[PDB]
Amino acid sequence: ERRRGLTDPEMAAVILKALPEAPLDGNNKMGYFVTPRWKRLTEYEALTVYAQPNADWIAGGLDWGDWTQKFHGGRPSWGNETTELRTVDWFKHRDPLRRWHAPYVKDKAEEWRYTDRFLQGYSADGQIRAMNPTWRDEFINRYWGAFLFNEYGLFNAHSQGAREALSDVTRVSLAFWGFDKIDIAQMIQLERGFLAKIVPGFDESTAVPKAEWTNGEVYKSARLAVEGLWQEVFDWNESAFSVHAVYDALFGQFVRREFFQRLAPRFGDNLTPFFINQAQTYFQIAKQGVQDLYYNCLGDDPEFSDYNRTVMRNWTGKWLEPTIAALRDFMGLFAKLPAGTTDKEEITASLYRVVDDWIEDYASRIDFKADRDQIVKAVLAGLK
Amino acid sequence: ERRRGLTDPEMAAVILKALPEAPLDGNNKMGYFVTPRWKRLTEYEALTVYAQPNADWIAGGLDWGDWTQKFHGGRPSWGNETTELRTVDWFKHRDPLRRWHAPYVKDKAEEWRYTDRFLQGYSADGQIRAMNPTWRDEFINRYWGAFLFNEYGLFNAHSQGAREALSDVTRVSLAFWGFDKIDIAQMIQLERGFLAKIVPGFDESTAVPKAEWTNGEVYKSARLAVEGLWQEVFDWNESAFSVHAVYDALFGQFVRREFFQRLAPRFGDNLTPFFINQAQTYFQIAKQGVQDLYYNCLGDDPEFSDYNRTVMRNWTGKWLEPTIAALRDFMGLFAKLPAGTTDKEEITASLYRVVDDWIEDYASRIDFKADRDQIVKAVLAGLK
Amino acid sequence: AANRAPTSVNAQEVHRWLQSFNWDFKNNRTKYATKYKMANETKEQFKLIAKEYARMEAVKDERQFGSLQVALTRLNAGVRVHPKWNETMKVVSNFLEVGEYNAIAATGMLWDSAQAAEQKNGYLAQVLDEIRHTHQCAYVNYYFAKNGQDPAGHNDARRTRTIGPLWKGMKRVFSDGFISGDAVECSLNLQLVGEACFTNPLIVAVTEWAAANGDEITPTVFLSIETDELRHMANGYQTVVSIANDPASAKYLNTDLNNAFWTQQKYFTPVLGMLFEYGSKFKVEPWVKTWDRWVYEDWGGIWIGRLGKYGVESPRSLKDAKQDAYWAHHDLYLLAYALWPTGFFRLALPDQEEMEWFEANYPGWYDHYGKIYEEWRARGCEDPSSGFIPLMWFIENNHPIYIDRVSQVPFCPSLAKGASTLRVHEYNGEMHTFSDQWGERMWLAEPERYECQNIFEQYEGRELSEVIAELHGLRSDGKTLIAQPHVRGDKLWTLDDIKRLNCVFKNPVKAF
Amino acid sequence: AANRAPTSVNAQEVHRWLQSFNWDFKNNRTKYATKYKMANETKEQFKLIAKEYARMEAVKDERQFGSLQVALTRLNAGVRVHPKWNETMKVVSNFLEVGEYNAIAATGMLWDSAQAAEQKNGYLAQVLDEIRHTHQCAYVNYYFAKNGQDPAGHNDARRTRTIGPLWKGMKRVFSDGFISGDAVECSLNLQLVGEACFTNPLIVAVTEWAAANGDEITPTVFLSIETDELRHMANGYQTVVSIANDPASAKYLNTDLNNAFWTQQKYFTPVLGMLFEYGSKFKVEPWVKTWDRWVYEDWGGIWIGRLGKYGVESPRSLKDAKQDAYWAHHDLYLLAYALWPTGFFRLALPDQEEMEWFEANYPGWYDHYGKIYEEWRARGCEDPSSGFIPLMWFIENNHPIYIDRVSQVPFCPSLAKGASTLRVHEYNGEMHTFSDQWGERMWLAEPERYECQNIFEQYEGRELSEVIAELHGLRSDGKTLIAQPHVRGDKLWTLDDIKRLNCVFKNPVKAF
Amino acid sequence: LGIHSNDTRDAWVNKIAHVNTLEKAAEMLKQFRMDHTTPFRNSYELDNDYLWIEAKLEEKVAVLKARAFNEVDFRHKTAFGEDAKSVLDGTVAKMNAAKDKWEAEKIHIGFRQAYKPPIMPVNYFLDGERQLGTRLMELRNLNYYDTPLEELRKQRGVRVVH
Ligand SMILES: [Fe+3]
Ligand SMILES: [Fe+3]
Ligand SMILES: [Fe+3]
Ligand SMILES: [Fe+3]
Repeated sequence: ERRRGLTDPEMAAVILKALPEAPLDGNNKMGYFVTPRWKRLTEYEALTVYAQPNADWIAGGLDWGDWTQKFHGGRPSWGNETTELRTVDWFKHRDPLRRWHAPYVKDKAEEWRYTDRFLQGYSADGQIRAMNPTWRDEFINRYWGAFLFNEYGLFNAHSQGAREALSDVTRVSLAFWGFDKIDIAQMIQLERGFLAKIVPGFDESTAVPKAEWTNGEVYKSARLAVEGLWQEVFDWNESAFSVHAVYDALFGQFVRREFFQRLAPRFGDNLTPFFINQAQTYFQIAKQGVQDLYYNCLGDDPEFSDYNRTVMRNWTGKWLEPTIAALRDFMGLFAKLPAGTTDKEEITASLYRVVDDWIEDYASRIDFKADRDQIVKAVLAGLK
Repeated sequence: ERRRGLTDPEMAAVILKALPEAPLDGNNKMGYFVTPRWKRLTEYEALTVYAQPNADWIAGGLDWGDWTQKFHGGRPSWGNETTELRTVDWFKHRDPLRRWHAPYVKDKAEEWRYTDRFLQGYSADGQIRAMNPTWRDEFINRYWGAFLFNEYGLFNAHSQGAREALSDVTRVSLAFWGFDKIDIAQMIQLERGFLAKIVPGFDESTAVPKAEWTNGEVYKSARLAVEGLWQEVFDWNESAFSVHAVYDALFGQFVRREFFQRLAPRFGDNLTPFFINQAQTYFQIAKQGVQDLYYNCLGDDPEFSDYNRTVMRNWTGKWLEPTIAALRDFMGLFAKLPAGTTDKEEITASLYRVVDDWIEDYASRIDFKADRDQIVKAVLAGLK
Repeated sequence: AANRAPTSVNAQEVHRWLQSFNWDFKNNRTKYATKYKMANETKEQFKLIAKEYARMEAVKDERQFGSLQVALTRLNAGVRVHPKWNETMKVVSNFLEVGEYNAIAATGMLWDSAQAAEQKNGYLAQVLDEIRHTHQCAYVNYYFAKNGQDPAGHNDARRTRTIGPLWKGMKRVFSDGFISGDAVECSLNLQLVGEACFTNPLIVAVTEWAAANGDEITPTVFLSIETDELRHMANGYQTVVSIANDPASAKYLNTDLNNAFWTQQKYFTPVLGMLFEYGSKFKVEPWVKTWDRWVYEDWGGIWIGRLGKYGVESPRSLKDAKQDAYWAHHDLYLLAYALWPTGFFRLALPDQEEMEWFEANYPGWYDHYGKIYEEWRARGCEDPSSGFIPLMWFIENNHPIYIDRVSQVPFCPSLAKGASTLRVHEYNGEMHTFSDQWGERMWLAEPERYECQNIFEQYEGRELSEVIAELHGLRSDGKTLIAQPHVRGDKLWTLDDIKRLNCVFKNPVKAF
Repeated sequence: AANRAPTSVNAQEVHRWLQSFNWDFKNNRTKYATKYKMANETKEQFKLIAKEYARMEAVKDERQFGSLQVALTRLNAGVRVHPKWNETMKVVSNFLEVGEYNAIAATGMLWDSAQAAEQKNGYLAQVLDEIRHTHQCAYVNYYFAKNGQDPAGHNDARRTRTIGPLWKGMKRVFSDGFISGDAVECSLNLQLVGEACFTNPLIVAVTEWAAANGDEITPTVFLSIETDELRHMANGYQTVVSIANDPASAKYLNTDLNNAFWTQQKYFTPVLGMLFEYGSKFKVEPWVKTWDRWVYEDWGGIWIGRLGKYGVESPRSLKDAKQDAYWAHHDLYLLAYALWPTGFFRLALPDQEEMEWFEANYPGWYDHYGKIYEEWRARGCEDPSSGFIPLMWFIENNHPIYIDRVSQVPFCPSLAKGASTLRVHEYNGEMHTFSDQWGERMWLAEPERYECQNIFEQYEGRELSEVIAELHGLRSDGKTLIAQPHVRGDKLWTLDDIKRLNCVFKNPVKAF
Repeated sequence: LGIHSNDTRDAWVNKIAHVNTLEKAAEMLKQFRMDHTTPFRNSYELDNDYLWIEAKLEEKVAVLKARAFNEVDFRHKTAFGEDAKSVLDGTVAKMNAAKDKWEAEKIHIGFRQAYKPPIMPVNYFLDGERQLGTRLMELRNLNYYDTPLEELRKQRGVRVVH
């Protein structure tokens, strides 16, 4: 049997005998040298800041010298060359929610188990009985299901960023932004799988919503934007900023909040909103981090504010057009709704909510002159 | 300073020396003598069964003799005299969800923390914007608000049972049934408190909903039934059975699921359903335990089945009348809804859902002859 | 995206309106008999709601169960504990378990008594806390059974505890005392006296003795239980506050308090000191000092003093409790050991170092108890082939052992270094034996509250081994007894070893 | 009431449709250079969804943090560890931390490379796991700094690591090797070799030595980390399976594998043997034995053998690796100790028992290393007043210390009982020093991948105390060095003790 | 002087502070890369500080470029005014026309020295890294161990000092 030094009389006595009288240094605070963002250093910061071994030549790095092994050709492991944005210190970023691995999986796990109990309750409660069949069969199955691919693409857009992020704080935020997206895609399928269990004849195969995504008209420009953001952008910041501060903030928010969350309730559907609640909770959580990185740290950088804002305004313009195109094609879905579901007045107000929120939360932060009426009118152009 | 026997060389040496060669008994299973309900003894059962020190004179007790101290007059601490129901063994009950304190609080905590995040997300997302002001200010505030008193009364009905329950397994289930009720009452207030924070001028004071409960017409018979179930019943089993397998199964399920959960979505309200989801999940969890105790254990008792069913049918008839009166008065709320909100055909369908569900899940288990049409017609008399 | 700051609502914001949840109706009154009136505007100290309560406790549970399942198990902490302490915990955890259990029902009764929603809410948190505590004490026995040196007893105390006399007294202070009577008397037994005077300081003390004896399992659990206790003392304090401004208080409060104080101390004074001093190898502090600090100083002095403004006075029986306290635990261990075959745990005679420790802290210990223990050892009380059980010595030396009709505490007035009081009465064909003035008044004034059959009455005319067998007092081999007169791993007593002694119980009162 | 059985949906039921999530578009291709084609349709072993992944990890965290925060803290486990091990853990936890960290980026790259959704999903879970591991290793140092005998180094390794030479080599195997190159080469460095050959066995071995040395903090955390490693092995296996049916595999896989194998072993062979044998008081097993089982038998034989069906073969450099192994760790500790002022940890000369242990397990150890250490002690290497740093002995005895331009591993050819090979080239105005034929070929073939400045090039002409000062190698008193040549509580060296020695670095290649 | 701050780094931020046109900044950055980066650098005199100095020069070029160029040009033109896509394509085409690994490394290494951001936009540059690296490796990793070291030393052109 194994003898442990903490409990074995012989070994412990030897250990105790070697110990000093008191600690050899009174400074018992790990990352004590890290500049805290708040009043006192947090656990999130201590466990995260400076984990990335950058040298001083990547803004804010504490190490020195070149990397030990680079790519064939000479490209650095991490380098300034992977993004247009510049800063005085890449370690400035702080997720306002202070999420390191432990609290992140803790919360997601709570949502998972509660999701399981909710479904167990919903099915036992027979709440499906009053859900409109047309909404369920056409709208949730095909159209909401098609949206899974949008979120999946947005998830995949983060792959390069996971590899190229220039700091630990940014990498952690980025990974969580991406992981929440795949989760949402999976929750859309989970709902379809649930319907297949409680509704005879309902087919959980992704065939239908996939065909809608790849070949339909309503999500045509959406898919084109996603394919672009994911595979045509090689700058990790352009990807993150454009996905979260342009495309998803406008198109995603409209689709999730202004179409499905707003309309599913009119069809006796409290099922889809249960999952959209998670999606919106996740959107608002990421937003805080997106704003901190792009506005507080980059857009407001003491030495590169002007430069960065120029680049971000550039990306906003670049991605605003395909985003509008995405919303415009999506307007086509309203024509497919049963008569009397909505009207142009409600659609218009919903469009303004999304645009106004985007202007206050994102556009205005970098002095991007967005014309609300101009944007709403362009989208309304696609109603039928 | 403090030397601990597990780590101190001298002290551990002494302990180690006194230790036996191997354990003095190979049966290392606490609760090994308890008859497992399932394949193998569960942690839930081991930690719970026979914790109550009943003597053999209370069916199933393992101890002997009288209590050591009784009430003035001689009433026993616990006794057969506190309920009409009889059984071969009061320890037979098992909560199908197997909840002892740890899993129960774990699940509720998840719900609390996710509720907090949901609210943070909802407020940040501006979702109230599309909520109908009348439904918000009148229906949620006054009418749903008033229902908090119904759930609070139901919670209070459990006090005597917490004191009089004749076994550990029934006591733990009973307490959890009651604790969920007070939780729901607090969630109704929580919503009103949230609305007060995000809606200018909304008053979270309970004065309005309380006056609706104590003086209005809609909840009159409901309040009367609650007051009786809570304070006029001195039999702990009559209380739990009539609350869960009669009153709340019919009236509560109608109000929560067939009125608010069904109609709130039509007014752009996904906020109330978020909480009703918790109430319905809780109701369905409690149902399994209520069914196990009253039907599997008592109603199907090998010796007292016929006796217990006679008593439970007696209680059903006793409480079905005031429950129907509760539903009848509640029908008056339909006339207060904006024109075109719902109709007699939807209402009738919803009533039949509640009644049929009740007949299947409760009434039929004890051979109580319920006439679904008679009940629905009796309720519809308060509509038109 | 957004338009409005992220917002939520906390427990306190909801609690602000909780008092208003209760409403007026003719029959909105307690279902339990009581001499008092709990004021309907009574407030509670902790502003909690069901959800927040659950989260608070869930955090505690994850810490505790993490320690137990991970590090402590890796450390084989269930095993590396002194044999005597392994045994002590069978009693400490299971006996405390019934206290936690009955406390659930007690607080249910109190929740029914309280008329103010807030007061009800406070009692309700305790209902749930005591459920938590029941499963916690259960888990300690479960953990020692699964991983320890001697699972027997830890594994079936819920049925094996019924064989012995110490269990009867435990049910009086921690079962019936908590739920049978005026709800206020029950609150005084539970909260004002039980938890405030004994349990709260005891739980912590247990972790110190456990730690000294190599037990890290109990500290992990009992330290977690302790975090909930302040809410309960607030409940007890609130009980007094809620009934103090009504005429009934001046007439009855100090009497119910005095009765509750005597009730609790009668059992705990001898039992706790016995479990600590005789149930351990390593000693933390002599019981005489501890008792004085806990009961006389902390409780009777400070704690009680805080309730003076509500008309509460130190129990009139305090000086008597101190008088009878000194030798109480020593006197009782003689009896528990003499009756060792009736337990569900293993007992040891004090070793030479302990004997020195006992005499050093209790002058006169050796010439009385020391001599007796030495004589018993000489007679072969530890050896299965001796044919000797200490009960036999009592019979040979004419020292009858009685059971107090009220407290159930066993006493031997003719041998005791402490109290020698013995009052025997015949009433309507039955005799009753009392060990003190306070319990005698309780019976005389309330005979119908105290009819508990004692072990000599139940076991009268029965041979010892038949009682042990019927009540499952055996190990898994179906031969070896769970209880033992030594803590060694060899030469364990057998059912046949007991049968050969032909010890047949006699009701001591039949000698009058 | 209601009707319908309670029903829900699990991870597998959703994962069943995950492969279908990816769709075709012209530019749906990896953003990284690669010679290989990862087959779409490649499947994954673990049918996970994000929510279930979080749940499975959360339960582990619960246990881990519970143990750390409750019982282990109550046991003062952060203190009762051998001084030597407290120091070793500064290096073990922080160096492993960087591998966990770079592994996040590596798997992000692999997620990008994979075209099949399931394969991307497999790499994704590892992305999340490596973040978990980064925070876990960070927590080990956080805990030891918060509660241990010497927080310096544990509290600032992220910046103090930069002063020393051993860190450069760690960046080669666990940072750059994981992310810089063909995605497949990185996967071989990370999963197929790094994790399967070194990390997986190392993590558990570390818990063994930790426990032997009184450390229960490391086993709690590292045993939790090891539970995730199975999924990472699967990812590595899947990498090979995904590229195996393409013509590029036959041409390139085995050379990328051989290069990755050499890369990983070049550092771990001497470093881990050094950390185990010289960073502990109590030993678990001689490294020569361990290395043979881990690399030659377990990995080199069995593990790799399971990949034979995909065209994978034993690294052609395996034989060379075994030959160079035996004395590698002994040779390295001489340099690590000689350069003690550059560390962020305290080192000790082997004591009498250890020297005996070393000789018993490595005949000839004493004649070479033993005598040297005795000479250094005689010269006063442990005493602040000596004015002696072992590096002075290297200079006096014409023993230049070089840094391999490719692996960054320091080596002293003229002294070493191992390899003794040295290759020095001049190219375009710069000289480069190599210690083996494999790394030499790497540089000759890919000079632009290996331009890392070494300690002697950067510190050239600088006085030692000024380097330590600028890089914050001091304790909180701002004068005592973090690093020390002994592990005792006093006679600690200060910056001024170093300054008086007037040690000025020279680039050794300039001798040529 | 120090590791993170010293006379040479000081001398360079002063010289960088004097650049006032995108063309002079871009030229200095490109010249810097030919003079001080890669194994082909003109000099090793700045070995300890070039990595950091380069970054400072890049900042100046970036800032001036964002001010000078309209939005489309910031995305599609190099700091010198060349069409990025044309340069990307032509460079990759040369790489794909490379007859051996020696010609190949010169094309990739040289491309980096001349176009590394902020000269060429990052999107085009990293797409180049993707394409160029692939061919460089395919050529280098074929029969990787066939040439004996004695001959490989001569192919590389090192002066063996041993
Ligand atoms: Fe308790
Ligand atoms: Fe308590
Ligand atoms: Fe890892
Ligand atoms: Fe791993």
